[PDB]
Amino acid sequence: MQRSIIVRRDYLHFVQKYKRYERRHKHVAAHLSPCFRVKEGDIVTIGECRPLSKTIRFNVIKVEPVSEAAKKRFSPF
Amino acid sequence: PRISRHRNSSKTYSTPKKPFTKPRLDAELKLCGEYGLKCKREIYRARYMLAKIRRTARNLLTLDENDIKRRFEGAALLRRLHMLGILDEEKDQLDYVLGLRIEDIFKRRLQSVIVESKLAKSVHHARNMIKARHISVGGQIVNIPSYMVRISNTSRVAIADTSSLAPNGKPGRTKR
Amino acid sequence: SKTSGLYTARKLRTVRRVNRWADKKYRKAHLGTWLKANPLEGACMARGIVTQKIGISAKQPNSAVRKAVRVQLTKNSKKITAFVPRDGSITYIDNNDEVLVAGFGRAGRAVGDIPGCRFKVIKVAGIGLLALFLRKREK
Amino acid sequence: GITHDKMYKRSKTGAVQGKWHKKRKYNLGRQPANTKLIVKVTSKKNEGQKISTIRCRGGNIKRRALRLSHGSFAWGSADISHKARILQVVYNSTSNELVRTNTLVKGCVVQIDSAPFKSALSNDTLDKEILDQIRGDHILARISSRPGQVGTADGYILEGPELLFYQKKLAPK
Amino acid sequence: ARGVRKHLKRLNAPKHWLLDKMGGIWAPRPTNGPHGLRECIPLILILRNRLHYANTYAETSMILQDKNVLIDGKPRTDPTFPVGFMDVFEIPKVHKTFRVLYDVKGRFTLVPIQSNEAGFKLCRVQKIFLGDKGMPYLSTHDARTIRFPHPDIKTNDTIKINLKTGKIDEWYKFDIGKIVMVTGGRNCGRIGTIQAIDKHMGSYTMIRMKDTEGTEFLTRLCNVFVIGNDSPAVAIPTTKGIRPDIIKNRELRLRSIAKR
RNA sequence: ACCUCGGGAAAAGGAGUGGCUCUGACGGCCCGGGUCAGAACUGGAACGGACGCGGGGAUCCCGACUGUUUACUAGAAAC
RNA sequence: CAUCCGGUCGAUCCUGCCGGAGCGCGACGCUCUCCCCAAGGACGAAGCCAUGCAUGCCCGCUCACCCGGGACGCGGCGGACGGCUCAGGACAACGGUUGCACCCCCCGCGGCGGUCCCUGCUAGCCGGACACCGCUGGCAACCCGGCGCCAAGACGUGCGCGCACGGGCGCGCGCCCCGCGGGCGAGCAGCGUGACGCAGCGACGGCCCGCCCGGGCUUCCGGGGCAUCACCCGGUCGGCGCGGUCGCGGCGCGCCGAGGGCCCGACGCCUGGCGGAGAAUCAGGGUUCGACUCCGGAGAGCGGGCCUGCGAGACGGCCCGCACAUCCAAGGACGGCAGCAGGCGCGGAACUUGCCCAAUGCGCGGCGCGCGAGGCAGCGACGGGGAGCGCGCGAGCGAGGCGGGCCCACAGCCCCCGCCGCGCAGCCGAGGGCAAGGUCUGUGCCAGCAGCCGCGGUAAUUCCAGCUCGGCGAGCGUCGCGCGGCGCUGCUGCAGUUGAAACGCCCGUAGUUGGCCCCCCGCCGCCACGAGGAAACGGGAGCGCUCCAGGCAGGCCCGUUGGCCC
RNA sequence: GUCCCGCCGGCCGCCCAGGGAAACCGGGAGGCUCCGGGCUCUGGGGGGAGUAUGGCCGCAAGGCUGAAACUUGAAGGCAUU
RNA sequence: GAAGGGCCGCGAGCCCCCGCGCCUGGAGGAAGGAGAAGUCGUAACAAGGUAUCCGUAGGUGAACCUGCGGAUGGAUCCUU
Repeated sequence: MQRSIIVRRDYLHFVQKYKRYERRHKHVAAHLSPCFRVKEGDIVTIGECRPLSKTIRFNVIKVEPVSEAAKKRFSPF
Repeated sequence: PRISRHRNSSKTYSTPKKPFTKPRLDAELKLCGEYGLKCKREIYRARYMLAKIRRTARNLLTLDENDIKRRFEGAALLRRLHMLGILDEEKDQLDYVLGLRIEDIFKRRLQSVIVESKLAKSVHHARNMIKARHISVGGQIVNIPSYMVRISNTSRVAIADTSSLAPNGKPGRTKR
Repeated sequence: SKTSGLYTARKLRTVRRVNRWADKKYRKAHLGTWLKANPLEGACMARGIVTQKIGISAKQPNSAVRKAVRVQLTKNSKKITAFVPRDGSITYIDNNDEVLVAGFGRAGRAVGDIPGCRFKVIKVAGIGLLALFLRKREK
Repeated sequence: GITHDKMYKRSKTGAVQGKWHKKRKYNLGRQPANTKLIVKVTSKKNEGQKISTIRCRGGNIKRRALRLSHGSFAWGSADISHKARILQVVYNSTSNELVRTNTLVKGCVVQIDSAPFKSALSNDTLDKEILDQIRGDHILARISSRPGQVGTADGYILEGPELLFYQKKLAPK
Repeated sequence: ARGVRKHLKRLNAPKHWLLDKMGGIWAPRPTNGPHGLRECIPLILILRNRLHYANTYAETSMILQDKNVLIDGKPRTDPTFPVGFMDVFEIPKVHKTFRVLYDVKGRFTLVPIQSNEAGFKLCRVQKIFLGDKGMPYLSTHDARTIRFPHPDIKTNDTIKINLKTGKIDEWYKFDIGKIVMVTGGRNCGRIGTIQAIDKHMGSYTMIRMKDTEGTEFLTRLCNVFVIGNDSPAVAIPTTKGIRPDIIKNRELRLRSIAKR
């Protein structure tokens, strides 16, 4: 997207009947500042902001780069 | 909406799992003659009360001794049972609470207490006397045979001075 | 089978949801195809005007002519054949009388020797059929 | 019945969203104000600049402008501000179709009479380019006020790289 | 929907108000004023329930219409007037005056005061804001607004209101060591000295305070109201927020019911 | 719908179209193209204003088809 | 708060369903001695409604034939709360958790208070003018015309302190960063200065300013069934520039790109879909329901559209179409019970055209008025709870009946007393499962019964009746369904050689699952303990409603209590 | 000497335990009502019916997916006589 | 400033073709389940008088028969 990223955040949802969990993923749109440059897979610290668009209510506050290929890897940090 | 709608209500009795069982029927009839019980529903209400208590103690006992919970509630359950006379006041242990039987709860029913006090000849006579408002639980007239006396109130129970005996002398049969 | 893993809850939830449908009991209770099929249409009783009367030969081995009234329910105009309980109680029923018909007792299954009949008459012309047999009320 | 709720709009996936409510007077939006200019004073003098007033939620009134004429315009690097009549609207980012009608919108580049700003030209060497515009009776200014939300059209005389950019677009016409 | 709600249902009403479930299908709807519904209690409730001076709401209105009671020294005729912490409920005709504080169980309590104590009431500044030409204003918990505060006073610093001239008297600033009384939540009704304040930048400064029982209660700055420096300052309830536990209160209940 | 998946199909069924006044697109290195969009505004409720220029659908029978045929009474299902 | 038992056979062991055994919560039948509590037109008709009724209060401003009654109007405040129902709506409502540095708000409470001019000010206090009203009228009804006098805390105007000041505008910190404050985690406020503007109150000095209470949106996590729904969307997804709004935002519009969503199930479709708090059943785990009491949502026949106000897209407001009514003198008029009673239709199913604000609240008043909110009675085996139909061998009771208290808006009921006093059982069964004749009649595979096994064709343990007996009990039986039984849905905890069931095989991505190893740190789960925010409910402390279902009580009392957990 | 003895990977027979309703498995069908290594597939009384209809695939034949209404008190396994 | 008009928004209603869900009329076909007693044979279960049965293809009043490749659940755990 144009100066925007769709941050994917992973998380676990627990079901009590079967004490096993379900890995659940959500997609959230975020504004990417030109000051930052992100490649897919990078970890971005989105910070909540004014509803900026139909789907953008979050804005990248910091980026830490990741390698080209290190596997998709479920990460719920 | 109305205030009445807010009011709570409860089924205080437990009906049997099998209602035509031979052992249960035999014991019920033996209990029915013993305590002058009107219907099996009164016996059922007794079983319910014992099951509540047995479960409450059971849960507190599964909790470790000296766990705040047994101290706050276990002491309260024992107190209540000793004060209704269902539990011997010397036992005073939560483990003993589990080993109670419905007969013992039925023993504290005023109709049984009147019979051990002898203020009436039979359990049948005790039910009729309490119905006629003759019995007093201590400064209070009691019409309900079900009344479960507290251990302290047992001494206070006496035939009320206003009644069949020691009174006007003219009610019912005497008047005509 | 029994896939078990700390993060496998979704697979188990899906299996239970899909497999639970297999029992005839879950399907008859929840698929709801039966509700549309049920002449009673999800009611304990239904009011219908007797349109026909007949004798249905009892299923062998038992042999008798069971007495029944064919009734079209007022609610859905849906045909029902209803057994008349008690002895000689079809005499109480008259054609076009109007009856309240309740389930025979097997939740939509024919009961006893009567063949393919799932309903029974409980009331005739505002008067209970048992009461008519017991002579509590008359005509 | 013009409304700004997202009940009548689709989701992120593009799924239709079922409507669970009727229109709300808290979600209503009023019709847009076309703030024309009294440009042709010859036959527009018969209508003096008119600013309407509309009651809003809360009872607070937003003055909305229908026809406007002049607003405060300021040369910031000179600190010269005067009330200037707006001669003409040129170059709007939203649409150049608006420019033809002269309807004023915040951010439209306008032309204002330099006769109020005449004293600054005599004051020595104020800037450079803006002085030439004062010498010729037309100065470019951006309307910095939202006509129809306050009913005013104040602004700033364009200067710096912004002035050059706007002039470059308007060079052929 | 539409506008405001002018009715309160009895079971919706706050638990601390201790209204009867079968007593009514409606509860007094508390009005706006110096205290909000969660942190107030209606004037009718103090007079009808605890004071029992008026048998019915109608009697409470008659008494109020005649200006029998004065809160903060002003005769108020509002049956639903909100009453909260440090409000001075003085009924002169009955000859008895008390403050409204917080009990350990969290219900509001009437604590008797001497004439000097009756004169002043404590306040907590929520924050200092600039308005009306830039003059600073301080907003107390009782919503009392004071223009031009002395510069040292900061947010969450208890101050004392004269209530006769209605001005600031003194400031006991919020700091480590100063004695405070919790106003809300699980520890509501407890007086303890401040062991530490955790900054928790971002949201919810959480403070830890400990009473003389060696038990530390952890409560955020919202419901912490300073009551004097190391000194408890204004008179405090007889329990003194010492945190009686459930087992101990069980013995106290039994002694009270021992009396017949 | 149907289909030999190529077709059916321009299916059916609609909406626009003029004049004027503009505004964007598109090359080469201030010089060329006149096509494609988007507006206003105007006209007895008008615009492919002459001219040019399929009516459409549902079936049934024969012959798959494009072809060819009794110059001069059969152009077909015939060859 | 852990259970089974009949039926496949000549017999037997299995698997397997079938049927019983328990509890609900609605109907239906039969029956009912009293007292207490208590549901009641939700159940594919959010169908239609006759009548009466549910919203007033005020006394600001009295020249209405009592008086200083306080008609009527005008003003003011409320009518947006409340009640009612569940049609709509499935990344929604809703629940917990954030945010508004993106906001709107009446009352109240506590503050604050200044308002340019030129003219035009009368400031010891200013104009006019409208009903009500008087007359003159037109109306089938609805409904209003005209004329003339007269008032406001109504209206119109304006006295006014050029640090007079509503809005909006232009400008006014940095030097890699972060370390005082008016105020923050955050450059946010405020103001200084110029240009505009001259808005509000100023005719019984309020504008403004907080806090509150409510609202609007906003973060996060949860929020149906179907794969005979696999691709879906095209303001769809972003960026920019505006408009609009209370504001933020594709919200709308231009402009520019090509996104956005999806086996971790998109999109479609269907739902006899309000959601939670909760409820039914219940060893543990679970399953099903959540119309209905509290909270939030949504709608008043259906679509829309508005006005008023601080807040309504309001329907006991308006306007329009659309069906569906009423009146009519035929021109017109006019509604809206998913408010309360009551009526019709419909369905298996559901209460009085009562009485009243006394409480409990609310609106308005300072010396109480309004309220079908609510309370009070009637109806009512939805149900829950308590006592009866004797005991004794002679004494009694209460069911009644009548007075008087007590109670009640007024009754009544309860309860207390005197005086009389008259106890009164059903409904399903007896071959089993399943407790209770292998009785005595009729009848003859008929008539019937029987959930299931079966029974009846002359010696019916089974039908139809007397007879006894048994269960349960003022209740009992039947039907539909939920749950339990059913380890027959299985996470605990099923089965797949042959009972039903290992893909014919190999590769294979998503998915799921991964040996051993570093102690001592950072994130993730993870466990413990907090905090924060609703009670009711469910537990659970205490309290003898005479017991009990109950309720928060009570008694010279922890500041009597009403703890605490969830 | 293609001897003896192992080891590893197979292909087998017989079985002690154990298991199962048994027939029988026993290199598992054991280590499992004292039930949990991981992962996929399928089953949930007998018919109706692998039918109807919808999808896809095939030149067809057909394959793959796949019901319901309704009916019924049995169907089945393994052993004994 | 009243009606009235123009123009756009917001937007009922109405018609018009078009999809969708659902309900059902129907000559004629064509299944299935029961009626009870029919009719024609006798395919299978005993090597059921041609061992059955699986796929697939052809035939046939009807069960069924036949080709080809399987299986044993067979009537064979048994032969340089």
